[PDB]
Amino acid sequence: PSDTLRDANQAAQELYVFFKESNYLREAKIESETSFLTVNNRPELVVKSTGKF
Amino acid sequence: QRGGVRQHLANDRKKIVNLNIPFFPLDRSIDRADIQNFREFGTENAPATVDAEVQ
Amino acid sequence: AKAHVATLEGNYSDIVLGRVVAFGDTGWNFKEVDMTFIADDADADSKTTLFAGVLVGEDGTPATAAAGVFGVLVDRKVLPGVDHYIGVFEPGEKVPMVLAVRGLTLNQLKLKYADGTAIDAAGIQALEAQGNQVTDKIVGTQFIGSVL
Amino acid sequence: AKAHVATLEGNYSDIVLGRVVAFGDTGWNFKEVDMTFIADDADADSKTTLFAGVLVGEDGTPATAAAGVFGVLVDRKVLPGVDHYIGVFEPGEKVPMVLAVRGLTLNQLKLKYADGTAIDAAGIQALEAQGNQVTDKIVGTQFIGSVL
Repeated sequence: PSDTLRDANQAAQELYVFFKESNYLREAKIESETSFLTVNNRPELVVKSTGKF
Repeated sequence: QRGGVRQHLANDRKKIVNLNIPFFPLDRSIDRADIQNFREFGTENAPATVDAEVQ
Repeated sequence: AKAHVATLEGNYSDIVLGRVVAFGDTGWNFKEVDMTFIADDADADSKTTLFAGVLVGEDGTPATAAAGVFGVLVDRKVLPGVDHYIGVFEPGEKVPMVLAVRGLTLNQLKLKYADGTAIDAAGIQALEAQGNQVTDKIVGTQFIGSVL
Repeated sequence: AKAHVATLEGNYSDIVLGRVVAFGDTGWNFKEVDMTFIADDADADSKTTLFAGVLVGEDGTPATAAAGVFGVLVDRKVLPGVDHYIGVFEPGEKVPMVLAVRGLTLNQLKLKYADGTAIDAAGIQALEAQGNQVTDKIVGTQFIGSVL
């Protein structure tokens, strides 16, 4: 999840984009958050080959 | 790390340039002597004419 | 005939990346000081040596050491592309300048001493005491030619 | 605080008051030479110091006295209201320049020597011998403050 109280334990989502325009009319900000992990469950099946020239 | 400080984005580039242009003249003149007594070279007898050289 | 060329890189929101905006007041973060714009020994047409991010002490004299660091100059007259002040002020003239002091997040890539040196650890630790965040951790950019 | 102000007075025709036009050839009056646009000791991409009216010899070098006077520099690149060529030519480079040497009604007041000194009598005679008129009959102008 996005690490935010609104959905701290809901189903995760690929990309969060927040646009927050500060009320007092002097600044504005853009925030974005994403978190993921990539897993290779079977490393035994990948073979690298060095080419000699 | 979750809960810590965030990150910030950068900006882009801008550039501007100016250039000049050249000039190319060309000219020719015509004189009396070039036509006085010379034939129209492309024919038997006809005298030379100014327009035949202007073209 | 090498062409006459002009460029620009960077904005205002690159030294200042965020505030603690106060409700009751909006000038809480900033302070005004009087600094010498054109060196008091150079000529009128000399361009000012001040640049955004140069450390300034309590008085209006940019510092070259850790012991005098107070704030960071963020005045609007010295931002990129603003230069039209050649010769406006006589040498030795003083102009009111704005300094970031407290309640701000500051990029340390652009903070520098008066001579162009980078900010050392002591300077950072002296600037954090005011209540400022010295980030680092900036993405940067890569332009055409890089594969990414 | 000073304000920024720029001024413009004078044109091409104020130096070349009159010209004899040859039916069969328009470039009869003028001749090209080559001149050092930026002094070899000038700082990187300085501003030139040539100006319209400076007397030069046939070699192209500005003249110091009568003997070195051959023509008058009248190129378009040095007219009062023109500014393009800053840093365009490297120091010590040379670029073709247009002179006017035959069949002209030349102003006497505008012509200058290399150092800015006014034109002497010997230079006037040398320039006249080429077949050019030097006349100082110029009305002038009055602008404001004086009841003409």
